[PDB]
Amino acid sequence: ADKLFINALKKKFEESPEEKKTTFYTLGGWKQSERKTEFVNAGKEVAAKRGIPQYNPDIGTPLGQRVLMPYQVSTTDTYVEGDDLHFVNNAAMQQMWDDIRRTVIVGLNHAHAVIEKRLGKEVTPETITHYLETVNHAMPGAAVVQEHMVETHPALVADSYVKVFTGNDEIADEIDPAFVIDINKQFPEDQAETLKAEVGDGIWQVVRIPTIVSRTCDGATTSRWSAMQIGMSMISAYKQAAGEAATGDFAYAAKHAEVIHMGTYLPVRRARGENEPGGVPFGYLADICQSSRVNYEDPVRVSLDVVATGAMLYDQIWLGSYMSGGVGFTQYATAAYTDNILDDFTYFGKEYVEDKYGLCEAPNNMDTVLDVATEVTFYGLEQYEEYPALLEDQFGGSQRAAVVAAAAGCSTAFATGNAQTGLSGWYLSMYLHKEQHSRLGFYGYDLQDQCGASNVFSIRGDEGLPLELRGPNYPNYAMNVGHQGEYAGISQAPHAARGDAFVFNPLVKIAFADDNLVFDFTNVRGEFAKGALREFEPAGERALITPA
Amino acid sequence: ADKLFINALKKKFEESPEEKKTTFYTLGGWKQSERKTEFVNAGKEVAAKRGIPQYNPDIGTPLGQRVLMPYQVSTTDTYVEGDDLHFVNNAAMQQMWDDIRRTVIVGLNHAHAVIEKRLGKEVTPETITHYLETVNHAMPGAAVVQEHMVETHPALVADSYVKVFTGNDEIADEIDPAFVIDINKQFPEDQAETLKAEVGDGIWQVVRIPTIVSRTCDGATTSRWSAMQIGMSMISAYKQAAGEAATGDFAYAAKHAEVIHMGTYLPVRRARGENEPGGVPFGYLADICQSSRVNYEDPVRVSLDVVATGAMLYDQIWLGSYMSGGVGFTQYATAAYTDNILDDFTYFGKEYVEDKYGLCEAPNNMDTVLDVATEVTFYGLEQYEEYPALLEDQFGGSQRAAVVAAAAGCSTAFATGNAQTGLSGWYLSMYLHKEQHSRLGFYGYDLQDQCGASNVFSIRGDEGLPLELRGPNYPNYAMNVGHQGEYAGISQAPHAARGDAFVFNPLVKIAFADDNLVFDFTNVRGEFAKGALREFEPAGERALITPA
Amino acid sequence: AKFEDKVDLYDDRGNLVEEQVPLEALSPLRNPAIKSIVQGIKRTVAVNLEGIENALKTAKVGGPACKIMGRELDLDIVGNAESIAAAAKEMIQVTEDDDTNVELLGGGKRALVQVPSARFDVAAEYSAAPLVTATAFVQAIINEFDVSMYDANMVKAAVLGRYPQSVEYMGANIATMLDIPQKLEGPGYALRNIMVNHVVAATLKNTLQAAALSTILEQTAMFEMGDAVGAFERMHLLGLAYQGMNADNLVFDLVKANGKEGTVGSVIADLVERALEDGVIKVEKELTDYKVYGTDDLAMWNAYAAAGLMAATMVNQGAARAAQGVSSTLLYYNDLIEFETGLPSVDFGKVEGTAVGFSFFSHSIYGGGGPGIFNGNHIVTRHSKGFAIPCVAAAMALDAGTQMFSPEATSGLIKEVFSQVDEFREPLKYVVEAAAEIKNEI
Amino acid sequence: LVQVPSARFDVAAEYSAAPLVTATAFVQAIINEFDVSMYDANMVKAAVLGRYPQS
Amino acid sequence: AQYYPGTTKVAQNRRNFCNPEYELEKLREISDEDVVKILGHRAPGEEYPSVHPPLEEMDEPEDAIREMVEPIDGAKAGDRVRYIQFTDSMYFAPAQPYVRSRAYLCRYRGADAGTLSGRQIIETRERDLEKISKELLETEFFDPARSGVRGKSVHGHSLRLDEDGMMFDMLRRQIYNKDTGRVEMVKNQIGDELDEPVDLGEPLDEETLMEKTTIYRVDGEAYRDDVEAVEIMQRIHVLRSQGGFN
Ligand code: F43
Ligand code: F43
Ligand SMILES: C[C@@H](OP(=O)(O)O)[C@H](NC(=O)CCCCCCS)C(=O)O
Ligand SMILES: O=S(=O)(O)CCS
Ligand SMILES: O=S(=O)(O)CCS
Ligand SMILES: [Mg+2]
Ligand SMILES: [Mg+2]
Ligand SMILES: [Mg+2]
Ligand SMILES: [Mg+2]
Ligand SMILES: [Mg+2]
Ligand SMILES: [Mg+2]
Ligand SMILES: [Mg+2]
Ligand SMILES: [Mg+2]
Ligand SMILES: [Zn+2]
Repeated sequence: ADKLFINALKKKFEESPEEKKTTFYTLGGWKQSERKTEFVNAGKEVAAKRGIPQYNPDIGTPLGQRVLMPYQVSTTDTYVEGDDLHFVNNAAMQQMWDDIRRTVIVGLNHAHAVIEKRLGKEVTPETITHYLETVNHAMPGAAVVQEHMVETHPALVADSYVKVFTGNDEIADEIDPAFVIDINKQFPEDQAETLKAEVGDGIWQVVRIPTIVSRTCDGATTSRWSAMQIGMSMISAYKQAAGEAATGDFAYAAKHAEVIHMGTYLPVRRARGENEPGGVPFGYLADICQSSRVNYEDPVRVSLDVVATGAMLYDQIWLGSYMSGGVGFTQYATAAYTDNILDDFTYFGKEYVEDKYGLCEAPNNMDTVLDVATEVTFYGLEQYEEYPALLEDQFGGSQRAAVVAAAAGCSTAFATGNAQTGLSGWYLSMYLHKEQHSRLGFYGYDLQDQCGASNVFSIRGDEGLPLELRGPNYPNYAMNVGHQGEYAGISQAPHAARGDAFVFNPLVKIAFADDNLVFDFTNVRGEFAKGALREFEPAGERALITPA
Repeated sequence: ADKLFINALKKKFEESPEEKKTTFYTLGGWKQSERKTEFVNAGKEVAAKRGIPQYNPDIGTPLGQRVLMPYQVSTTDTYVEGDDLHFVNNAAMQQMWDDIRRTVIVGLNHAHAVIEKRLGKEVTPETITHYLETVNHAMPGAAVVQEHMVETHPALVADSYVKVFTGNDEIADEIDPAFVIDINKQFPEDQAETLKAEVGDGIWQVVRIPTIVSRTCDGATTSRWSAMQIGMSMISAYKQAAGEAATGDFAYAAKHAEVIHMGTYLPVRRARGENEPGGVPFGYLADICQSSRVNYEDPVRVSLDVVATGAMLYDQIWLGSYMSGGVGFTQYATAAYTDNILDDFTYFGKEYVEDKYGLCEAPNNMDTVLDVATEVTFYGLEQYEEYPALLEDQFGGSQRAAVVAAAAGCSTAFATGNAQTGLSGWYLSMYLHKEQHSRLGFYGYDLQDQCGASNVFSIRGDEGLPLELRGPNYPNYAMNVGHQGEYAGISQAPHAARGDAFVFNPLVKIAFADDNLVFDFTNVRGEFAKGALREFEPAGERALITPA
Repeated sequence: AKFEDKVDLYDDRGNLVEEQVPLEALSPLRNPAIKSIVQGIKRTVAVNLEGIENALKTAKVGGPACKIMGRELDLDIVGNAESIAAAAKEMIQVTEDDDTNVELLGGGKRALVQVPSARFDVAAEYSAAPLVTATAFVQAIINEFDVSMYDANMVKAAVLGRYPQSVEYMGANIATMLDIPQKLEGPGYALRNIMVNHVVAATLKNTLQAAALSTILEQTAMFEMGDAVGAFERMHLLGLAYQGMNADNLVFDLVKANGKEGTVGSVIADLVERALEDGVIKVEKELTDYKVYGTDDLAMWNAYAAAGLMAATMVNQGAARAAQGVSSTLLYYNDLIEFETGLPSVDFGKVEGTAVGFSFFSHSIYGGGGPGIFNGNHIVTRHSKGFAIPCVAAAMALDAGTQMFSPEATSGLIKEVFSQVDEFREPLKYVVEAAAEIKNEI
Repeated sequence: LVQVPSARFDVAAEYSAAPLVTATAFVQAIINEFDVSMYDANMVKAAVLGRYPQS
Repeated sequence: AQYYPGTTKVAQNRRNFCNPEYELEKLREISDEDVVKILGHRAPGEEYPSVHPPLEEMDEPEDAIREMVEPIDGAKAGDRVRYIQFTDSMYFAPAQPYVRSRAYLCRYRGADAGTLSGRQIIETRERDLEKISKELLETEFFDPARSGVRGKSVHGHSLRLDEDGMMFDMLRRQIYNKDTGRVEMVKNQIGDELDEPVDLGEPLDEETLMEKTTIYRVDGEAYRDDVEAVEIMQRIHVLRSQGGFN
């Protein structure tokens, strides 16, 4: 059959994808593009309205001396110019981040123990349901105790709410179902039994604060906002004095002793509080993506949907804005989720390992790393040499390094069932690619690449960690594009080949199995395409409180 | 003439303001209120669409057993319910913070030294204008060097731009005036001469990044985004290699050696990066507010426009959401900017000081502190005793403590010309108030108050600082409502009475003297009223990229 | 001596031990037992070998609820604890005959580790204690079982947690009384970021010892912060002596006189009468039926009022056997004594102000928690310069079981290990003995 | 050139006693040299150690 | 002890609430069962719940302070810590928020008192709380029109009075009976209906409210005219100021 990227290449260029020559300079520059023409026109309108020059195609060098390409969003039939995948221009990408930033997981286990021991009161499915009706009024910013309170407009905060989950089916049955993330409905039977065993009789809240508040403020607001309104709803639903010594134990539990933040705080050179992208470990990003519970008979689809989630968040929004900004890093990320290119390479690797070893059957050792990562690295590089249009599409070396090494690393982990040997395969792919083509990425691309082999199996203080615990603050990874989202995919890969329900934290996996989110985490690449087409409806807008 | 608050009291209640008795329980609860009725309807629509209960007026206790009051925005004739002053429901309040968060001041002095001394190229007003045309293309997120760049939609980022200012009038007048904040046009003559003497021959950029980016990301994105696009425009406008050793000097100068953040980063318990509200010192907040260059004939009006700016940002958005959340702290802040109440008390104190000493003529000592702060505290407290409708309006003791002490501390500093004796007068006011009424504020209100007198003139490590340098991270001030925006007013008070052009940083003062900002910093209470009326048009919305 | 003052020193049973000790013999700058406690705190680590083994066997590493399926490793660490600890000790020590200590507890389930003082004299700070301990145990476990290169990173995750993706050792199975340097609220604060429940656990709930350990740590931080330099030094030293060391038996005698039936107010009356009897205060002015007191020695007035504040805590929270009201005692002991006398309260209002915020943040929705989870580096309780937190430690020592976040809930690993160390558990004894020893060198 | 005594560090957790003890000794020596008043002394503190502890 | 400076009736009243030798005037009689019902923590005939075992069952380690300090009775039993909370009108209620916390820590053992503008609370062991609560409810600490027992929804200290002279209550826990001139408590302090209302007696008349109040106001005795109490507040300000400097 055709390689999986052939249809996209045939859409981009008039030539067949094998052809070695083309003609340039005759497309009229920016005038070849619908989207650049929209931007030229809008720049002139902006600059006149405000009295300061702004977008002008004649400043600097003239874009479009070659074809400005469409991109196919992988797994879709949607083709868009790359500007429609820039996070500023894509409301689905912005919403994906807002839905992670505004979520926290908050136990009720300590809180129910303070109620039974210090207060001497009962907790039952009934009192939990009453509490959940109360906190679903309070959480978006409405009052339950004081007179003369002024409140948030419910329709500005319609995306904020609180659900619960538990491994105990007979409570999950007894609590009103509007408030419950039902594990048995959301997960196939084997994954549901794993997840229920991990949670056991614990009961956990999934709290989503309003997108408009997250956008006004920051990620470190989320667990505070959540705990204020859990605290008011525990006082209202359980009949406390409205502010007694026991009220402090609910605050400490909701803010510190039973909270799970999506990201941990950062060191001062990159100072940020909790629930910012740099604090989200790679294992959590794979568990936030919900492809694992829908596409479980296809470990390549599950792993590549995690790569798309992480390349967009960590390279476009995090490295390309929070840690830099400007035009940013759209296409360093799009290489990992367009034109079915990473998909072709990773399906080759999966077939190679299923035929040679069987998934999860290969020895977990350096012999397996050398075999699989070298075979898949040579396959992916051969495609750029056989298809000139593929090399002109992924024109930057860094884009090619990340795609070829992601396929090599994921394939290695599909063989071993262990993410650490998949990570060693990622670094070996970089070293082979650098020698094959006498180039790799941009000036700084392989800082982590050259520390990489030596730090995969180190045990020292700031070196040693399983890949699932690493993230954008692991020291070697803290600066550079074209790695972080691919590492999230390698973290997912052995767990998708094993059939595991989660990669690192089962509470995080269950917390995003929820159709009341704005973004659909079961189909991340489909959502990116809907946002690119201007068809996604985000939360957070101010239209209701601004003129027509 | 009547006390300044009388008209508002007559609008709120049917009784005369001196009347001690009224009627409760017969107003139909929430049904008395247009705004609560809009919220009940919207809660039914939100819960029906999403399948989870949300706002319900029957959860917890029944609002409106007493009159739910309108509030006059002080200095205006606009009366709104207090929900319209919640920051979630007020687009002008969100934009005021977005305009601060997304600004950074960045010198060109080191940069121009790098060009002359290291690249050996000349800098003139013409080369500065060519660089400014280039950076106003690049700063919103558009390309100047590479082929096949994908860019931000110009109309989504229309609020981002770069201007400059200098104290050398003849250099200012040679740069194209579309890019120049003209000190002589924006400031009265004596303040213009003070500011231009401070700046001298220095040349400074004021960079504003896009509101849609600041909402997606955080404050610590601002100086990075600014530096990336300054760096690209220095490459393009002065013909560097696109990435040579000298490129790193422009990065270090724009990101560290000549950058002025609006806020400094915070310690880990309240971890946040730069340009968050807690890092903004009180003297910078007074300088951001632009009342000083318009209402300089009236030091009371200048001081109380700074109190409105700080009470909204520090209590409503910072303490009430970043540091807590929920229903939050609208009316803890509205007490300082509604009903003309703080205005009545602070005009009284100004007149008292004019009669007894003359502005800025009193001895800067404790005898002046004791005289003026005691006199003004007893005037304010007598008003709540003489007018029962005034006490029912400012029903919380914290609200009254912050209003009385702000008038007492501003009036002490009008007498001495020095903010530190103003601050000692604020603390004495709280001690007298607490003994007069046997109450002061909420449970934790006077932590800083009781530490307050001893720490005014301390010189120790984490105790001693002039008030202008303190801010929301000064240790005793880091937690509690009803102080920080009033301290920004006390820091403004002596400088408005002296006719000083700025309080703490002349570059911050000039940087907000710009009618290209989205919020109008010269009339902060007017803009709060416009947002309450749903008449303010914010930047950052996604309407262009979402369904029609 | 720079100061003329002398004090009499007692044991925790109210008996005199040493009379007429120059005040500077109790200074953290001079007293060698304070030096040994502080260096001990810097270098001591608790290792939970059972916890390490269970994290490995279940693959539950990297923080709450985290697990990596397929990474499980079943290692007999507690069954081979002796060999593992000896191998760690040979990497931790500098020489054979230094002051390194590695001691098994609980049948090998825990280890007390004291890293050699010498690694600190060539270090900037104190993080060598957990980082040298953690690597020596990770390497000793790998070497005991010949753990492969492919699996060894799980041992590291089970010992030190999610660090360095997290800034803290998130999920670690080692513990220290200090916390990481990045969490300081200001430079010089590290001896203040020691949870009150860890001081009460170390001292086995002995009220006077918990108050003395807390005061030695708080007032030694005052020197490191520069607060006890120059004009303020004598104030700080008299606070240490009178509020934390029961100087002159003042605290003990107030508690003895008010323990059966007294209240905060009855303690205040006795302390004002004692100050007057000793000449620390005197009547300056008569108003109408009200005496205004003055003092020619504000540091000594402050110290006597500080001893009364500690005694008032012990009477009020001791009577309830419930620690929560310490926030109230810290507020109203100081508020009442200023309207009783016309003189300023402890720390010139800073205890009262710390107590206002502490009360709010131990009875509200906004933050804080029970008394036991505060410390001198917590934003709510950093404001008084050493005169508030020791009272919170005495109150939690006196709590009979009212707290959910008790020392048994938060500090069990710290209790097992750090109460083994005699100068941590019983500091009042050692600092008294040392002050007597150097008394003629001041 | 100021070298704070070694004994202050053998009773400290870390190294901040060097700037903190130096700063306060110079701030107090300047206030004592000129008899700077209670009302003005906070400016000496600001000129020695800056915007700490707001920063 | 002196307690408080000043030469007004308000000053003397503040000293009398603090002085444990001053006998608080008893204004009304309330049964033990009705104090339990108003508190709302347990039903009459329900045993005291425990938060920990009795102290005798604990056998704790030798500690001179524990041995010197007698536990209150509820501490020996292991009782829960529970509360009672009051709101006081600024229209001349007899007790006011700081006057309560100051007086409670002079009069009562083992007490956690908190002051706010619109509420004041004491928390202690349950059986001792019931003994203290009888005295707070029966004496001149309390007036049934200008003070309210309120564990939540406390608004009213700063509101205008209704046409009966009653403070506002969002939850209407205290109802004035025009036929008797007496107030009934119809709900417990957290707002749940009582099976049978509790008589709280007649509101104090205006003359007696002025005799007994501890708030200073221009229409009663103003603080600015109690020049000896203002002198001591100003002295404390100046002495704290100078102490913090040098
Ligand atoms: C000025 C630099 C040096 C530097 O610090 N950053 C630059 C420029 C910067 C700008 C370019 C925008 C503009 O044109 O105004 C931005 C978009 C970042 C920003 N400020 O928004 C960017 N690079 Ni660069 N940069 C990229 C890349 C690259 C590749 C391009 C090689 C090629 O053959 O075309 C090379 C590095 C390499 O050789 O490996 C590169 C270099 C360079 N990169 C050279 C300019 C190269 C030139 O003169 O043409 N980037 C890429 O390899 C692909 C992704 C692409 C980024 C935009 C996106 O992700 O969509 C962009 C990312
Ligand atoms: C539960 C607490 C304890 C606590 O930790 N926070 C509370 C409640 C919290 C909630 C109340 C929302 C709700 O009703 O659901 C919020 C809005 C914070 C949030 N979670 O969004 C709030 N307080 Ni409170 N809180 C306030 C105030 C106050 C005043 C109210 C006194 C009165 O007589 O009405 C008193 C403190 C005092 O007595 O000084 C107070 C107490 C209390 N405050 C008591 C409840 C009092 C009661 O039972 O009625 N607040 C105020 O004094 C004014 C501003 C007002 C805040 C809302 C705004 O600023 O608009 C609100 C700020
Ligand atoms: C004390 C501290 O909370 P923790 O004790 O650390 O949970 C802190 N909150 C606050 O200071 C809350 C301030 C805003 C709400 C109270 C305003 S009066 C914080 O979240 O960092
Ligand atoms: O050319 S560089 O490697 O410096 C940057 C690539 S975006
Ligand atoms: O009642 S509390 O003072 O704890 C809170 C005021 S919002
Ligand atoms: Mg051809
Ligand atoms: Mg959808
Ligand atoms: Mg010219
Ligand atoms: Mg007069
Ligand atoms: Mg305008
Ligand atoms: Mg006595
Ligand atoms: Mg006499
Ligand atoms: Mg009786
Ligand atoms: Zn944001």
